[PDB]
Amino acid sequence: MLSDEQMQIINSLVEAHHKTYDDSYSDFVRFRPPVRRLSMLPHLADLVSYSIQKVIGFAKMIPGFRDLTAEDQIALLKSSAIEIIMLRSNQSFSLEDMSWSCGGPDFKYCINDVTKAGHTLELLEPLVKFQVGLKKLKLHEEEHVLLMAICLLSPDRPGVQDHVRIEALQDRLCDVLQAYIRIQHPGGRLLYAKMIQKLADLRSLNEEHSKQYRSLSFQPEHSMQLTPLVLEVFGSE
Amino acid sequence: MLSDEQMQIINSLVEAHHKTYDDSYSDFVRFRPPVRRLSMLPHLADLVSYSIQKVIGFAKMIPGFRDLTAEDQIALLKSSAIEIIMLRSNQSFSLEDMSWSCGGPDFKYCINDVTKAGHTLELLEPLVKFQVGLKKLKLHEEEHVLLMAICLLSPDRPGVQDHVRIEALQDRLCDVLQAYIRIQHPGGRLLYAKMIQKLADLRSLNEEHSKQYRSLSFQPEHSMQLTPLVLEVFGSE
Amino acid sequence: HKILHRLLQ
Amino acid sequence: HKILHRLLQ
Ligand SMILES: C=C1[C@H](O)CC(=C/C=C2\CCC[C@@]3(C)[C@H]2CCCC[C@H]3[C@H](C)CCCC(C)(C)O)C[C@H]1O
Ligand SMILES: C=C1[C@H](O)CC(=C/C=C2\CCC[C@@]3(C)[C@H]2CCCC[C@H]3[C@H](C)CCCC(C)(C)O)C[C@H]1O
Repeated sequence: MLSDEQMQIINSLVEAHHKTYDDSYSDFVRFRPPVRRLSMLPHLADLVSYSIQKVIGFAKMIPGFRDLTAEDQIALLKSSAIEIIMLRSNQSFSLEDMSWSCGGPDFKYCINDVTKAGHTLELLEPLVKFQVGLKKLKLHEEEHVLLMAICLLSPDRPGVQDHVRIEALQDRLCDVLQAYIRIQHPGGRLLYAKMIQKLADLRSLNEEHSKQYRSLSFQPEHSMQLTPLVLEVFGSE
Repeated sequence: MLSDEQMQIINSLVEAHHKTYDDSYSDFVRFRPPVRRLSMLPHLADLVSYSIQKVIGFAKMIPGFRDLTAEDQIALLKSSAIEIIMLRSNQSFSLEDMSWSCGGPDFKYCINDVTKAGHTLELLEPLVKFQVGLKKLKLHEEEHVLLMAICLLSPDRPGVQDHVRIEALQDRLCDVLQAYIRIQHPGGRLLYAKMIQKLADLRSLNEEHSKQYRSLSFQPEHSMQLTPLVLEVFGSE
Repeated sequence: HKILHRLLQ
Repeated sequence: HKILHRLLQ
């Protein structure tokens, strides 16, 4: 069975996720509206920028993160922002229509929409396959929330300094994950290995996005559609 | 009477203004919506950012501008952007309600709205007085359009290099302005002097804004509400 | 990363 | 001022 510290970590992650994710997608009415040339780029850039804010709120509540140096926190966030977002967006992905359905016709992001944000099929093909692969896993909230924090606490990212300390933190979320699945998830003899496989997929999706984002950011007519936060997090400083 | 070159300059400015100003305020539906803490800041920053794009389209069509060096064009635009915008916004100012009325309840920008964009009364007091002062002048389109280009072509701005060449260009819009008023504006024996007085007012409003904008830009929680264009044009690079 | 900084309090 | 540059064509 699980230990006190191991369930404290679980209670904390679940609570943080609930404080930083909105199943109603209310604040989407505050974004630059969608348009369907790169019509969808302003709305989706607003979506990402918003998500980065929520990821930072999540990250600040992961046990041990707040005690890293500010550089290591930035290093981890710059490298893992897009992955955590790809991770949390699974909560809105629908298998019926292969789209993210954040509400009604306007906020129903299908494949043609994502291409009108300046991204090609080379990103879209494995991203969707990753989503339905993730959706089929039927994760519990604890596993989902643990996967996000495990991904964020990866020490194999550029710019990290204290990679033994954050490997320590990562090495222990994985313990909580393995213990949770064994005690509390029936029929999950294979689930942990499959979740760790998704982390590898995300590394690949990360590189494909940042490659296409480099192309957007180098074209001022498109980079001006971005937000300061986006440009800061995804920039090269 | 007016000369061929002097009316060519008039035809060009009037046409450029018509190509870069929309009396329907259609594209306002594309901005981040208004909210009424600095609630109004995202929508108004989107408004300014849009206006900067239209000012650049105007400026490119002023005779002689396109032949300045790219540095001088940038120098002129960075220093005079807010003034030209304060100038063009008079076309939407209403004396009945002392507000800019770009359409219906949402895009009716009154005094309380501008304060919810992080600007104090020290800017708002003389800006409104400038607007009704400008409104009472009852300018013809030619004078309005000429005032904008005269203001933009001021050589008394930081960063300009070829200040004799642009003083030459400015010194001749003023000629077209004086000639237009004499030949074609009845009862305007005093109008030119009064218009040149407005240029001085704008210098003062310019400094009051950029002083309050420096305060916004130094607070990252507010500067992140700005657009890249805004931050580029109003930045210190 | 000053925005990030302020967001990281 | 690269954005401005591109806008100034
Ligand atoms: C709150 C929620 C909800 O679950 C909805 C949610 C969905 C996330 C999606 C689906 C739509 C497409 C994007 C945004 C994608 C997440 C990231 C991959 C691709 C995205 C796009 C192409 C970025 C282009 C903008 C730049 C310039 C940054 O490349 C985000 C999440 O945080
Ligand atoms: C198309 C048109 C239409 O006539 C409408 C029109 C109105 C212009 C106004 C009235 C509303 C307030 C602002 C935008 C003001 C013009 C500039 C002075 C104050 C503005 C505000 C406080 C900026 C705050 C944002 C930063 C961070 C840049 O300080 C702009 C014009 O281009």
